[PDB]
Amino acid sequence: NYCCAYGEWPNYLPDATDRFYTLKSVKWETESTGWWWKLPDALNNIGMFGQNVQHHYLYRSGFLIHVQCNATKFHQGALLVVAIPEHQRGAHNTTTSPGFDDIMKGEEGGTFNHPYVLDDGTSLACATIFPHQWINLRTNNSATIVLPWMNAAPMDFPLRHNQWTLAIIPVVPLGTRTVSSMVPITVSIAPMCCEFNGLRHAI
Amino acid sequence: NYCCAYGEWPNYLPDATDRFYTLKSVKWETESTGWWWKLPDALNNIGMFGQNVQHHYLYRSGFLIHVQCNATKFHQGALLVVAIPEHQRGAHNTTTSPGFDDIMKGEEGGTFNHPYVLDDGTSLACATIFPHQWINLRTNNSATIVLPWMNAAPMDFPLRHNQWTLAIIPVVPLGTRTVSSMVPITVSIAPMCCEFNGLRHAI
Amino acid sequence: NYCCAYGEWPNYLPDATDRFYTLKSVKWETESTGWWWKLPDALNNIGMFGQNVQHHYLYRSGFLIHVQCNATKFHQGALLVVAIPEHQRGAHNTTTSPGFDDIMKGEEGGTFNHPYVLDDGTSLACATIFPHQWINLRTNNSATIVLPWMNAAPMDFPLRHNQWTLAIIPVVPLGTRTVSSMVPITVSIAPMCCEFNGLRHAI
Amino acid sequence: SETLVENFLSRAALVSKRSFEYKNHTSSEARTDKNFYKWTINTKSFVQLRRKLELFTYLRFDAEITILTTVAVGSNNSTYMGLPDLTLQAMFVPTGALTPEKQDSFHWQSGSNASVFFKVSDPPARMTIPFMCINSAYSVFYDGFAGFEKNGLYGINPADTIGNLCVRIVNEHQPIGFTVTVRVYMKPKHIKAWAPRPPRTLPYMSIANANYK
Amino acid sequence: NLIVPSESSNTCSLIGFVAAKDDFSLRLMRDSPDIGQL
Amino acid sequence: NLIVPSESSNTCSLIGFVAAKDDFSLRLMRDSPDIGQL
Repeated sequence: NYCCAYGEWPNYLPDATDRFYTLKSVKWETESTGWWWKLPDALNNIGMFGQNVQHHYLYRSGFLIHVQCNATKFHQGALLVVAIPEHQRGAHNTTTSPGFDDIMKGEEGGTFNHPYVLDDGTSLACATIFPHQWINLRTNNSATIVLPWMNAAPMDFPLRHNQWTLAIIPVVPLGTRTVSSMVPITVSIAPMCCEFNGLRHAI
Repeated sequence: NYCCAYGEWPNYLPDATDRFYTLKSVKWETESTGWWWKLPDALNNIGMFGQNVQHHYLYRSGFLIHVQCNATKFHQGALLVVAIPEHQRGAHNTTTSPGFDDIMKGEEGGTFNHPYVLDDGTSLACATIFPHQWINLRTNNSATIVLPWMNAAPMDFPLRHNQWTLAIIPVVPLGTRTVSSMVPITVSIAPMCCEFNGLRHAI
Repeated sequence: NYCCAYGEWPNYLPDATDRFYTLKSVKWETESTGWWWKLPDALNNIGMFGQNVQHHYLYRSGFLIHVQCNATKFHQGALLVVAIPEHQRGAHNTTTSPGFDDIMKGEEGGTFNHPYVLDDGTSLACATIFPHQWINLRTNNSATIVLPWMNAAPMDFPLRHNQWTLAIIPVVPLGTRTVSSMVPITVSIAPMCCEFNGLRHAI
Repeated sequence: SETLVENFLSRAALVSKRSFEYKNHTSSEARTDKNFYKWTINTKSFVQLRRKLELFTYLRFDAEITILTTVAVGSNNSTYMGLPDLTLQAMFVPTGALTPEKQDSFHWQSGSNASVFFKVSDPPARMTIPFMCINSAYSVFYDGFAGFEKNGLYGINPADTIGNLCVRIVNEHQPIGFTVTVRVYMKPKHIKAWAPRPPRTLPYMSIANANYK
Repeated sequence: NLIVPSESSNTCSLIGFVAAKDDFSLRLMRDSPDIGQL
Repeated sequence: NLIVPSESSNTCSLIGFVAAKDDFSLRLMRDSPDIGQL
């Protein structure tokens, strides 16, 4: 079952690129901290939506997040799939603002440095206030999350703003007693109800 | 599904203590003979029902037996859960009547000495005439049994009489090839349709 | 669900022996090539149908094929169960026609020499044009196939003709990392809508 | 119909065969029968009818009692002489009521108790013991203790003790001794059976409990 | 053949049962040789 | 007791949650000691 963010279906702006852009699935280990993919930065460089990111100065898009954890039934682990609305990250023990390479991670996305505080000063223990599902391999092998337009501006630039941020976190680390084995995190994102205006040069 | 004893639901006497009193769950091993809990002697010392046992000279109660065998699906084993009506036990090779400590085992309950003859001279092979379910871990991980009032007297003393006797017996011993591992027997008893009269001193 | 051959239910001839004749179940290994049972040669010598084969010069029969692969859910493997209509086999690298003992294998049936070409010069990769099911142990532990009368002659001799030929082939070999363990192929055949005329001596 | 539980349990099986001796036992005896035997009515002394009645927990029935008494000559006399007549006052003692200790034991008048009169030269004594227990059925087992003390015996009911079927020689002693074999037959009529148990497999050793060996 | 996973129990087991249908009947009740006094 | 297969993970885990019902209410809003300036 889907868990549409705050109980509303995404739509066009009031008065093509819906392919499920499956990412390169990350290895989940026991020592895996967690992986975050900022949207649309996780899809800024891949696909026709990725070309629409460069070719348009402004954009709006919902995202149909689908995380797949193909596992044996003997495997153990629940990941918090949380789609943070507007995840301003932080760096540990520094007053410096985190730069381009710590945030603009591209299609592969960034790993989590200290995910217990969600790398932003908050707590992940409360981060279930978010759009959120569970991929507890006891019962749930695949979760999905529906994301509407999340920006105070109605329609803004993709290449210098992340509206949503996927974060797949092992709150419980993997268990199969061969430390860890297989279990990829197939994160597939479809930009649904996508709309692009401002036909300018491909930035 | 429940397996109410002889197809009748328990009720009050014709003309509060319904909390599921979960016991300390016993380790099921390959060499485990079986465990019997006499009722209300398994709940004589625990809970508000346990205090009602001492505080009242007479009592009547049905019991909603619920046995839980949380197991992996790779685990093997079926336990006869039989609620014996009025299990007069016996001792092997002795003519002496078994005493207090061999019967009044308290909340922990007694283990089975020779459970194949059900420790009473009968045969456990016929003991499926009883209120009975199966916790065969292939399909059934948790069984339950509904017990009405089982005494020829309409309402008698708890502290010197056991009406029912739970008996969880490994007819097939445990199999996980690490001899045995985890698998507790969470035996939870709720005294349902409980009634107590004869307000005397707490015996 | 059954997969009746080409979507038609078997019946009597237009103008007793329905017991499920379970065979001796073959060991499926990693190195198992595949096993074929020619019908009614797999049931020529067993049961009342087997005696009806000898006692009658002519016969007609449908067959309710049921293959059972009792396995753990951790086991791996899919077998092509294909009931070949009229499987004329061949031998590798010889121009000689294959004889009695290479075809009249009896109740045990024959193993496959080179099953990738289905031992007849065709390809097993196309052999899913056949009456066919899958016993992929991920989801399907037991498959069944319904076989009508398959002969150009309306009613012919059993002891010198095979109409159908079961072929259980490991397209994917067994996996349980203890090379292979248990997993029998319980092939049970019931001759349904059987009919026998020509009451002669038992051949 | 033949397999009905009323048809099943109503078989007159011998549960106490007491060949009690009829002689001046007041002369020199220590523990033995003094021309009377005190048998508590329990249906568990003979294992055929016992295992017939370990089939169920709770067994409410009207327990018909048939007493067949045969008087044989003693081996001390070693003479036949003919069978003399002897009427027997067969008393049932209910629970709580006192039991006699002699042949002329002052309880045989039975102001409250119920006793029947019959002769040896008369067909056997057929009466019907009322279902007298305080509980609504005969719990042949007791997973509990009769008293609230710790040393109370396990398996015994303070309510299902049927009584004491006490049979004496109301007549005086004979100079010639006679062994009177009193056979007790239980015909339980009006069977109200509850909650079947497995039939017993291992042999018994004690009448009171259900130990196994 | 019995096929079990390489992590599960190799020695599997099986339990039988008997009961009757509604058409069962009994006659000529007799004393069984299951038990006897000695 | 926790019973796990001999091939699966021995150290199992469990996660709690809290939320309220619809009857939750709050009054007298105050500055929390969770954070402070220094």
